[PDB]
Amino acid sequence: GVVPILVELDGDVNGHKFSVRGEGEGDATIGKLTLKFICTTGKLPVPWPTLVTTLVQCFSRYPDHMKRHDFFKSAMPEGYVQERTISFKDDGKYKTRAVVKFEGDTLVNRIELKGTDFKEDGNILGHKLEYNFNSHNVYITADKQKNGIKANFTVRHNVEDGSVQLADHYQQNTPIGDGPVLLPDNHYLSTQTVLSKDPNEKRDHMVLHEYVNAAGITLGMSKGEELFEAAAKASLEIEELARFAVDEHNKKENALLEFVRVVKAKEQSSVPHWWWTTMYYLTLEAAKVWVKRDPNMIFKINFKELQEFKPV
Repeated sequence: GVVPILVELDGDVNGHKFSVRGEGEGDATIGKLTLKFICTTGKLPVPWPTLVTTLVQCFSRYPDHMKRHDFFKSAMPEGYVQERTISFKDDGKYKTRAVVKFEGDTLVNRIELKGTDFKEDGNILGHKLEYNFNSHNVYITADKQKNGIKANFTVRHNVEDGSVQLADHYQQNTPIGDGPVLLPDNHYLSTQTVLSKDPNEKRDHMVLHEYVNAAGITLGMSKGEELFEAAAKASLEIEELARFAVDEHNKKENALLEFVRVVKAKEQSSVPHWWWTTMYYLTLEAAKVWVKRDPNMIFKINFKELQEFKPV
């Protein structure tokens, strides 16, 4: 299923501040991500490829015989904290801390990044890295002591003079909630990424497609999957309930509109869950919706009703 993604990063590399916003979606069933990033401070002072790993491994595809070992999904929806030290060889270091968690039906990744000891005319600050990406194996191991995992891999950045700039990654993931989380046996994530450009986009940006697959545990020996499939079914449902709200302010108070996209969603009320009754709050591309629900199948809607519709 398709689950929307929001990324937000604030970075400081050798005094150069910057911020990045990213929007897109992921499908954990196939392990596919499509993300477009915008540098919201104008000119990005570092090569876009250096931020790829920092800018949601919960969308990795774990085969059925490995769902036992998917820590990332098990820590949802409370989320986890992802900290990394990216040591660029013969150059500076990145230190990152991220909060990956759900907000409504949206998976959010908010990062702070600080870079130090970078050479002003190196591969990074000198902008000598090619706009491409390689495939790597993210070697994951359990960290029972901190109820999480550590990860280790080395990213290869192709530079224009033919050489290769190495970036050693030291990763730590710690859950935010206190409930149980799956602690995996040693395995790795197979990652492939391609970086491209939106020809219609004027801002400094990066378009990103990547496929992630878990492997390393041979066939011979889920809460997380059901949550992501539900968040996708939820997102698919906010679309209808927004596509329904448009269709019902046409015939209600004479107009003619069709919706462009869905933007921002909020369930509300102290109304219990066993009421099978919820009040959504939408904000649309030109509305409150009350919904009754078959308890036998949660995402089947027996009755819907528009109650307001005023695009601000």
